[PDB]
Amino acid sequence: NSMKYTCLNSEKEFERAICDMKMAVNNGDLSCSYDHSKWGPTMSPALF
Amino acid sequence: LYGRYNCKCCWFADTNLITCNDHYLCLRCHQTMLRNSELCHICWKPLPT
Amino acid sequence: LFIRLLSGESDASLFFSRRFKYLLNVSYLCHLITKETPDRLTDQIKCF
Ligand SMILES: [Zn+2]
Ligand SMILES: [Zn+2]
Repeated sequence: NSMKYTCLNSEKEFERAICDMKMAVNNGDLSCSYDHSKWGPTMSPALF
Repeated sequence: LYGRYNCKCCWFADTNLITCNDHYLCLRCHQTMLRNSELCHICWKPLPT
Repeated sequence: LFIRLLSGESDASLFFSRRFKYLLNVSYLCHLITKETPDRLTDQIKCF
């Protein structure tokens, strides 16, 4: 919550990302949707 | 300012396009939609001549 | 259905927004079939 760009428990940043994506699609920027495989069973507490 | 210089109907034709007062409709799509009826069906405005 | 809507050489994208919306709603028909774990033991085994 001290951070800004992350949008998981902040609807304001979610709406900001939504309108930015809409404006980029209307203007023609490079949109890349990256889904990651095995996010859960791969991470380790040692990394954190 | 108009759109991003695209047909807005096929998305893949950007060559000497024609403005429909809102976009950059191409030639063949314009001719087809003019032969169809008098409306534009993509901006709901009177088609140009 | 996907071929009949997508195939074509030149006049296959006269109205691509409608085609994309139709194909998306067709692909989203999976929500009609319910999700009530056809078998519990097999699902637990597969989860393990
Ligand atoms: Zn076109
Ligand atoms: Zn138009």
